[PDB]
Amino acid sequence: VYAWNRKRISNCVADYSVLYNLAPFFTFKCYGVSPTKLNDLCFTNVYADS
Amino acid sequence: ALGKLQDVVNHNAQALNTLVKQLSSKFGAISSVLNDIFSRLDPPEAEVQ
Amino acid sequence: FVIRGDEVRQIAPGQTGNIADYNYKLPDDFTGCVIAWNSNKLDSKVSGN
Repeated sequence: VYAWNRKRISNCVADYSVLYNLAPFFTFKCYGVSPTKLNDLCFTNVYADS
Repeated sequence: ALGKLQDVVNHNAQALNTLVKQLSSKFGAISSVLNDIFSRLDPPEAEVQ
Repeated sequence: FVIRGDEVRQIAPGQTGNIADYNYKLPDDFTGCVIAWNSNKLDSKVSGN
């Protein structure tokens, strides 16, 4: 946690559908935007941490 | 010397051409295509468009 | 009904979203008023609601 990692996900088509199979139901809570309509909308850049 | 007979045909053809060309005018709207406005825009002011 | 603060926008004609598509959908021609207020003092559990 103190030394987190960053990756730049650019120049591709997202596949957010695959994320739902993870976890029994989920821990997916999503802030600032509708979780279920992220597929149609388009974004500039997507940063990811872990 | 048959300019009188040719003028009527020319005028009618040009009027029809202008009428059929008038369809592309935007009239200040977002687009000149109906389906584009209906599908890619909500009813409340697409109706007035 | 009760919803989240951020997603109250979807209770209005023409918008789309989770509730707008799957829970509560207003018609295109609507004549009415919508009232919304915070209810954090009543519907909030520390343990969880």
